[PDB]
Amino acid sequence: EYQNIFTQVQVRGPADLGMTEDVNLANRSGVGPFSTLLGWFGNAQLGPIYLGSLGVLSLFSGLMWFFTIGIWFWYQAGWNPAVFLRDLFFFSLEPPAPEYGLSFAAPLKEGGLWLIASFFMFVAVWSWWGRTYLRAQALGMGKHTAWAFLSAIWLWMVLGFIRPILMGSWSEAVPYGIFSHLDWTNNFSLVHGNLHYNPFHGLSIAFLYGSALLFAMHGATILAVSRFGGERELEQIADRGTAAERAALFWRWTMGFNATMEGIHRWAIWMAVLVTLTGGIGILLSGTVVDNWYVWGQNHG
Amino acid sequence: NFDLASLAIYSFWIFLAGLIYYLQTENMREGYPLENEDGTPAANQGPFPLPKPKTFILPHGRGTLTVPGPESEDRPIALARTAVSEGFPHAPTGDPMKDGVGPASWVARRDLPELDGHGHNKIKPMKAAAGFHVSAGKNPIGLPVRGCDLEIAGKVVDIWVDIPEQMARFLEVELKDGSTRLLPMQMVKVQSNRVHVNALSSDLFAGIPTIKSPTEVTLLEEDKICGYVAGGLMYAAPKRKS
Amino acid sequence: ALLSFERKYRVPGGTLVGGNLFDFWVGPFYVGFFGVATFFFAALGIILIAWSAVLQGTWNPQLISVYPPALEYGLGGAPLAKGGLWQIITICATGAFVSWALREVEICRKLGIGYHIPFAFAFAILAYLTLVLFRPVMMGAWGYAFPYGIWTHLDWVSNTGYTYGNFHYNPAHMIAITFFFTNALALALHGALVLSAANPEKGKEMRTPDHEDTFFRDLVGYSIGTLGIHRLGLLLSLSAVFFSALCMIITGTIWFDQWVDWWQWWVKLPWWANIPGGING
Ligand code: BCL
Ligand code: BCL
Ligand code: BCL
Ligand code: BCL
Ligand SMILES: CC[C@H]1c2cc3[nH]c4c(c3C)C(=O)[C@H](C(=O)OC)c4c3nc(cc4[nH]c(cc(n2)[C@@H]1C)c(C(C)=O)c4C)[C@@H](C)[C@@H]3CCC(=O)OC/C=C(\C)CCC[C@H](C)CCC[C@H](C)CCCC(C)C
Ligand SMILES: CC[C@H]1c2cc3[nH]c4c(c3C)C(=O)[C@H](C(=O)OC)c4c3nc(cc4[nH]c(cc(n2)[C@@H]1C)c(C(C)=O)c4C)[C@@H](C)[C@@H]3CCC(=O)OC/C=C(\C)CCC[C@H](C)CCC[C@H](C)CCCC(C)C
Ligand SMILES: COC1=C(OC)C(=O)C(C/C=C(\C)CC/C=C(\C)CC/C=C(\C)CC/C=C(\C)CC/C=C(\C)CC/C=C(\C)CC/C=C(/C)CC/C=C(/C)CC/C=C(\C)CCC=C(C)C)=C(C)C1=O
Ligand SMILES: COC(C)(C)C(=O)C/C=C(\C)CC/C=C(\C)CC/C=C(\C)CCCC/C(C)=C/CC[C@H](C)CC/C=C(\C)CCC=C(C)C
Ligand SMILES: CCCCCCCC/C=C/CCCCCCCC(=O)OC[C@@H](O)COP(=O)(O)O
Ligand SMILES: CCCCCCCC/C=C\CCCCCCCC(=O)OC[C@@H](O)COP(=O)(O)O
Ligand SMILES: CCCCCCCC/C=C\CCCCCCCC(=O)OC[C@H](O)CO
Ligand SMILES: CCCCCCCCCCCC[N+](C)(C)[O-]
Ligand SMILES: CCCCCCCCCCCC[N+](C)(C)[O-]
Ligand SMILES: CCCCCCCCCCCCCCC
Ligand SMILES: [Fe+3]
Repeated sequence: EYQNIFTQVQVRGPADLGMTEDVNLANRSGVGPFSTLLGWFGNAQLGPIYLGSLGVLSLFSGLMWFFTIGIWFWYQAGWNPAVFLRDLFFFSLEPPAPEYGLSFAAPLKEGGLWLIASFFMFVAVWSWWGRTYLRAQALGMGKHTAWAFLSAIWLWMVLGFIRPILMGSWSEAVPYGIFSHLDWTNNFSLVHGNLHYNPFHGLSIAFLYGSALLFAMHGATILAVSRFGGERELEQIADRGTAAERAALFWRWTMGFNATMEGIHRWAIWMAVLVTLTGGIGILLSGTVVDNWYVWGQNHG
Repeated sequence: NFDLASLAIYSFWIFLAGLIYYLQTENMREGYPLENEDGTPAANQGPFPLPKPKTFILPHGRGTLTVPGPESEDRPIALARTAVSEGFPHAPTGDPMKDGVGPASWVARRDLPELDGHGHNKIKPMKAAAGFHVSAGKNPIGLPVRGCDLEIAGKVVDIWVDIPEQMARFLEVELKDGSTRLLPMQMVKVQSNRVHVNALSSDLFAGIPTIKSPTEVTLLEEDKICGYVAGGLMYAAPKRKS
Repeated sequence: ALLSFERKYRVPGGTLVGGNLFDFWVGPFYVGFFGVATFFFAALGIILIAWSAVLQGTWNPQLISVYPPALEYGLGGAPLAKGGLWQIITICATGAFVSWALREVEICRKLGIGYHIPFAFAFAILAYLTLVLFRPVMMGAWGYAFPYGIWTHLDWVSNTGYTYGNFHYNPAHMIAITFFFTNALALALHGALVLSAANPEKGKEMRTPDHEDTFFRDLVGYSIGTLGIHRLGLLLSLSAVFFSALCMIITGTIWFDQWVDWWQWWVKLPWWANIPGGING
């Protein structure tokens, strides 16, 4: 049988320029090339892209963040390209040492560069957030994407900003390095008495695992009913077809209850969003309220 | 004992219980209330209440949908009870492929085509879609179509394409009598020398429901077509060779 | 009780074993032969866990813990209370999981749908068997498997991981984590996109899929499409579990050092091992 994991016959046509709605068409790029390689798995069309003020601002600060880290890595490499390549995963831009508290007066080589990099990252992410709101509004859509993005932003905000502020020093924040931020993560668990025993960490794991469970279930389900047009989910919401009915009956007969075509996407959005929402709470409470999760756990069983 | 972390984790569980209650009732907007196998409302409807109605305003002047609402199959269902108790299969009384029951079921969707964002038919034959062409893989046009009995049933004359998605959805197949049928892309194997259709024997191709316009297919028609072809996996397996 | 549209689907047939003997429903639940098999393995495994809890001395769920045999038992059988309950429960768990998947195949057949779902469930079964069967056998002992307890199996994760330093450094583990993270990101995006189209701004009609493609092209310059996103969701979640199983099957079998050592090959390659100054010089 055919499994519909890869397209059998690609078809190509004139590039789709998109819905207009209230989009300022001046800020839309031209259309890029089609990708036959991408066309085996999904759509082949590249672009156009919308680039307005927030997009340009986000890309700019974004690159500045990147360049600040990169220049520091070249400095740590004594400007030697071979030492650069050899030690790329080991370089790290660290926050100011605990002595500088929340002061912005740390010398560049001593954490000043970290604050400058973090400023750029902060502008890039928040202007990108505004962009996901405005791109939806210009098309008349709900704001679910911007809201879901706030949950990811929440954990990032807690890690780099809110928790270090509530702790009293930038030194509690996460360094910019491949291996060094892994070491940070492992040290964080040791210092706080084993994050496995932080109940919000356990919840976060349930939702992370549950996200893979749910997308496997839903991706497989839609593919299983694509022989009835099941992936055309919007029209199946408006006018239920046999794809939606078989999809629902598979799960009712299997586990005794089921979703609707619209409702499974509410299950999906909450499953994913709860990962970083509970995660952020669990990190926020570590060191501010609870110093040792295992010992706290022992008196709350 | 009652510290802030404790208050937060208790507060979250209360939140999560409310969220699950919301999520479950949101997922009751279709198919409920539950029915007995005679079609009358069941006594035990579960511990969750029906959600209050919500309205969608459909694009292109197609009206509104309010769910939940009084629902109906809007089609005859050719099945008979096989037991006095609940829980047993209902057996087809007739030809289940022709009667569209079981895995050959279809839903009385709107007899209108799905439209794209611009109000145009979403799915069109390639011969009516300017610019469209096979860009990779075996082009099936002109290839012979073979059923599960290894007999040829016709040849591919066109590809029906999802315009916004740039995706082949149906093969249009000409039968020995000159009429054509649509075959779902997901149900065929495009080979180098032929298209092989495992779900149907060659003589069941003519039973595929026909469309009432040569250049468009309605949602009702897609459901009848796809349900017929999928039901061949159970109901044509006698004629499926080895 | 039936969904309002359910009756036309409740036909006979599709079973792999036993014909019409188990071709019936209990409430919403389809049974089938593998429904019966699932029940048998589940009931027996739950009885065994009750027995184990009696032997343990507590009925608090947060303390029950069925441990596997001591390492000294190698791959041999063990007495019930010295690892044998763990062994029989693993047989029942395996039986129930596989029966569950074969029941799903019967449901797919009765409904005329693809077999994707039990195919995807099998990856989770594979991962479970990697931890309780494949890796213990390759290492020589059932005691390398994890215990069945709510908190003890977390301690096992922690002990196993720190045996090799920071498990973070396991490169198959990095790949697996990257898929798990990307999968939750893709799931949030996909749920938000559909809901934002079906529930648009106040005062607006329902959007079309064309609006979904346009939103994502405007946002990032590419739209994978409606079929593509479900293909991707399945691939991401399956790949995450696949590299999960990979990162454990090779740990303690063909790799025994601290995982950070695996990256010290790139560090001390002879044409730049000796350049001083930076991190590795
Ligand atoms: C996968 C790699 C590791 C591992 C690492 C971790 C870590 C780390 C954590 C967990 C956590 C949990 N793990 Mg574990 N876990 C493993 C293997 C398992 C197996 C198994 C048979 O393979 C099971 C059943 C569980 C079950 C569980 C839950 C108690 C809990 C939340 C999971 C969740 O929501 O997932 C997603 C699934 C769903 C959302 C769907 C619902 C699944 C339900 C909740 C399963 C409950 C099973 C029940 C407790 C036991 C059987 C009941 C029978 C009647 C006997 N783990 C292996 C050994 N697991 C977290 C926790 O809070 O632990 C206390 C946690 O922090
Ligand atoms: C030794 C290590 C410790 C440990 C220490 C920690 C710490 C410390 C943390 C976690 C966290 C998490 N851990 Mg833990 N963890 C351990 C063991 C485990 C085990 C296990 C098998 O035992 C599992 C399954 C997990 C799983 C998880 C996740 C559920 C959770 C991260 C959510 C997430 O998506 O973050 C990934 C997502 C983000 C960080 C958000 C990113 C959002 C921003 C906006 C993105 C900006 C992108 C930027 C612009 C660059 C873009 C590039 C562009 C593409 C061009 N941990 C042990 C006990 N874990 C986190 C948590 O929430 O804990 C409660 C956390 O902080
Ligand atoms: C959650 C608890 C810990 C944590 C624990 C872990 C663990 C454990 C692992 C990672 C891994 C990764 N983490 Mg981390 N990570 C945390 C917070 C962050 C933040 C942040 C904004 O706070 C960022 C940007 C990252 C970024 C990254 C990537 C380098 C990598 C893959 C992530 C992924 O799947 O993205 C999903 C997003 C996408 C697929 C979109 C595209 C994203 C691109 C690839 C990310 C670019 C980031 C950066 C600019 C890259 C420099 C690359 C070259 C080296 C020059 N982490 C916190 C502090 N993270 C994994 C890894 O491979 O580490 C080596 C890994 O094993
Ligand atoms: C201190 C601990 C160590 C560490 C040591 C380990 C070890 C050791 C292992 C992992 C493994 C994993 N780690 Mg690690 N890991 C650490 C830090 C992290 C961090 C982080 C943010 O720092 C992250 C994101 C991860 C991420 C992960 C995943 C890649 C993986 C867990 C998923 C999995 O295998 O599912 C697989 C899924 C399953 C096994 C579920 C099977 C379910 C079955 C088929 C059905 C169950 C049904 C149930 C019984 C019935 C329910 C009935 C209902 C109740 C009705 N680790 C630190 C450094 N990690 C594990 C792994 O890869 O395993 C292969 C593993 O063993
Ligand atoms: C609900 C929880 C999950 C989640 C959700 C989520 N993330 C989101 C969203 C949502 C709902 C968005 O809407 C938003 C988005 O736009 O997604 C497409 C976002 C997004 N999540 C991202 C990443 C991300 N999310 C993560 C996590 C998660 N996000 C959770 C699992 C992670 C991690 C660590 O797990 C990462 C890394 C981005 C893809 C995007 C946010 C975009 C953003 O903020 O951009 C600002 C920064 C820039 C514009 C800089 C870009 C350039 C770089 C400096 C590189 C330059 C390289 C070089 C100069 C050029 C090379 C060229 C050659 C290759 C040709
Ligand atoms: C492969 C991608 C992800 C995935 C996919 C997936 N899981 C699936 C499916 C799919 C596609 C199903 O179709 C199936 C299902 O029906 O879901 C509703 C299933 C499912 N995934 C489940 C759980 C689950 N999946 C998980 C993971 C994931 N599943 C992957 C990340 C996890 C974890 C820890 O990450 C869990 C907990 C179930 C809800 C369900 C399988 C139900 C099943 O097999 O039921 C038959 C068994 C019983 C009714 C009971 C058996 C009892 C045993 C005899 C005794 C107890 C043994 C056990 C070892 C004790 C463990 C103690 C713990 C504290 C360690
Ligand atoms: C687009 O599409 C989509 C949908 O749809 C539109 C969907 O819905 C879904 C589905 C997704 C959701 C509903 C979202 C929510 C789901 C999650 C968040 C995933 C997490 C799931 C859970 C936590 C729930 C998991 C619970 C399970 C596994 C089920 C509970 C467990 C049981 C009750 C098992 C019991 C069933 C068994 C054992 C099988 C057999 C049943 C029996 C009753 C056995 C009995 C045996 C007997 C011998 C009975 C004997 C009786 C006799 C003989 C009667 C004789 C008769 C006479 C009168 C003669 C998806 C993915 C989707 O993408
Ligand atoms: C040739 O090379 C050149 C020079 C071109 C390069 O540029 C090469 C570039 C590189 C090699 C880049 C390498 C980049 C990395 C390795 C990135 C790795 C980054 C991570 C793994 C991220 C770790 C986590 C980062 C976190 C948690 C950041 C938190 C940010 C804060 C939330 C923001 C808080 C804001 C502050 C402190 C500033 C306050 C100012 C305000 C206005 C609020
Ligand atoms: C003190 C600790 C609490 C957490 C701190 C703040 C963290 C920020 C997180 C935000 C909430 C998580 C996202 C909400 C769920 C996903 C979105 C959703 O489903 O609801 C949005 C929906 O209506 C549509 O929006 P509109 O179109 O505007 O109606
Ligand atoms: C029976 C169980 C009762 C438990 C105790 C009471 C409830 C506990 C406390 C709080 C739970 C709050 C859950 C709120 C869920 C989110 C609701 C919401 O977001 O509604 C608006 C939303 O639709 C708009 O979405 P769109 O229509 O897509 O724009
Ligand atoms: C000018 C050209 C620049 C090209 C730059 C390419 C950047 C690609 C980045 C992410 C793609 C992955 C997105 C995965 C998430 C998709 C969520 C979803 O549901 O999308 C459905 C579909 O797109 C609508 O129906
Ligand atoms: C929105 C879907 C709801 C999924 C619920 C998942 C329940 C997992 C419970 C994990 C328990 C963690 N902890 C530490 C509080 O015990
Ligand atoms: C932690 C995730 C599990 C959520 C449990 C959802 C319970 C739904 C059961 C509702 C019963 C539906 N029914 C059969 C009465 O129609
Ligand atoms: C957290 C585990 C979820 C288990 C849900 C059990 C299945 C739903 C119950 C069905 C009962 C049907 C009675 C009314 C029709
Ligand atoms: Fe979907």
